[PDB]
Amino acid sequence: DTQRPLDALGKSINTNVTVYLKDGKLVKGRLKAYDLHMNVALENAKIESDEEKEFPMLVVRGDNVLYVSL
Amino acid sequence: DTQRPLDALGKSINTNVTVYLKDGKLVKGRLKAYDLHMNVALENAKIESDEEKEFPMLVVRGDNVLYVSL
Amino acid sequence: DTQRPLDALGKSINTNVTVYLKDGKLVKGRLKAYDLHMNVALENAKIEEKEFPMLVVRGDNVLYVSL
Amino acid sequence: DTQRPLDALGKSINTNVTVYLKDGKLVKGRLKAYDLHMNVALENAKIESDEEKEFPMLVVRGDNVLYVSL
Amino acid sequence: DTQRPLDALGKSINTNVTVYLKDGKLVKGRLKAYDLHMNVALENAKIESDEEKEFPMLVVRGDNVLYVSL
Amino acid sequence: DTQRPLDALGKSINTNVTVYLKDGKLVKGRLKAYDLHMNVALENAKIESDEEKEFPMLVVRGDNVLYVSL
Amino acid sequence: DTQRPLDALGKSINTNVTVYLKDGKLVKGRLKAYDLHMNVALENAKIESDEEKEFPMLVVRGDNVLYVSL
Ligand SMILES: [Ca+2]
Ligand SMILES: [Ca+2]
Ligand SMILES: [Ca+2]
Ligand SMILES: [Ca+2]
Ligand SMILES: [Ca+2]
Repeated sequence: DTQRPLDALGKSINTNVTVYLKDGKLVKGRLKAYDLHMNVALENAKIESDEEKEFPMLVVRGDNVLYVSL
Repeated sequence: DTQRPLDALGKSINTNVTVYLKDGKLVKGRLKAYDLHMNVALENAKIESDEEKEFPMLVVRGDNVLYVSL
Repeated sequence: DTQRPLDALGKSINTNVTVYLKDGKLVKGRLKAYDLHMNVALENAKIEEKEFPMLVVRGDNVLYVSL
Repeated sequence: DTQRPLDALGKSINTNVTVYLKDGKLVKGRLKAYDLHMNVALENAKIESDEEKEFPMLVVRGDNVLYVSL
Repeated sequence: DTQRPLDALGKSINTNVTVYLKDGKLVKGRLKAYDLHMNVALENAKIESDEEKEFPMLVVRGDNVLYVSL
Repeated sequence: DTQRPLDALGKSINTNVTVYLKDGKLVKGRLKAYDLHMNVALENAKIESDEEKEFPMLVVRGDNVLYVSL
Repeated sequence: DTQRPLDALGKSINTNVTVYLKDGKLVKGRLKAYDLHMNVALENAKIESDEEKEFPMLVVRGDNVLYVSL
């Protein structure tokens, strides 16, 4: 709907999304949940730098978000 | 309406807009949705300085927005 | 009314105003609309050419508005 | 009343005040209106960045305010 | 009451307090009023490092406050 | 539930979590409580900037939170 | 209660706590009051940086708080 841009997050549940953060971080992961604050829960998340690190479950606070690429 | 500046986003649904962000980024895309926080959903979005990177769907958190060119 | 400072924008609708932003930008343009957040819609706007038919400015960026 | 600090602005309506801003600016002008966000309307406003432009009418966003000298 | 920290401000009404600001300023003055945002009204306010800068009445926006010394 | 990202915190009650803060700090501890602001009470908590002290109870203010690793 | 993290502050009333602020300050004193914004009233407070200044009663604005150590 033209007035609910966060509904696009719902269409991406159980896919990999890229959450860009204000501080320049890129957080990629499997979107498990999101709310109207754009808080999100990401499964098996990875931070673009530094790499190698692995996050079974990551809850990202919405206010840190720049944009989400679905 | 002189009291509803965001109604101008409603008249630009499915057009190309440029969202200027507080950090200097320019995001161009087709406006699919917006809410009263100025969250916007941009289809086939593009950010300058990174040309050939393209985002099929970018959900932009309103609090990062400087202004929106319609 | 001494308690409605934003009514000054209502009296400036369809006139040229200058929006000063927190970053030092001066956005000039014709005021079409505003809200209690101080979001504004500016018609035929400039940032001192590069011109914008319609620019919707988010209120939390505003320093002050010259009417 | 001791629970209403912004009533001091009410006692200074139509007098000259100095609005100190977070960024170090000082704005002087005659106080025509204020609200509970500390938004203020200033007539014949001068900013000490230049002492020759008298803005007929300046509306200052309250969240930029450090303090107001009455 | 142990759930109303700002009631301590109430016990300092019409006495001298020091308001520490986020940016490192100290503002001293006689507390006339305060609200739940920690906006405060100060009579005969002085800033510590500007000895001669005197203010008959200063209204301080509370979101600049670090803490208040009573 | 796909609309309740913070329920992942409720499942992590009485387990060890890592709270990443906006300033780069990492706070690690046993999660006893959280709220919809992402305030969290952490028992026997450790700062990686000091991984020797074991604070009996740390209440972290959620507005500082970048993401929590669960 | 697992959804009331600030209740831990209520358990610490009239004991000595240490409030960590975002600017790196540590404020120690006896907790007399708190509220849901994490404003706190600290009696006979001390700041680690300047351990010679007494603060008989300090009201600290919650938005400056990093975490409280109980
Ligand atoms: Ca267009
Ligand atoms: Ca808004
Ligand atoms: Ca306020
Ligand atoms: Ca405002
Ligand atoms: Ca203690």
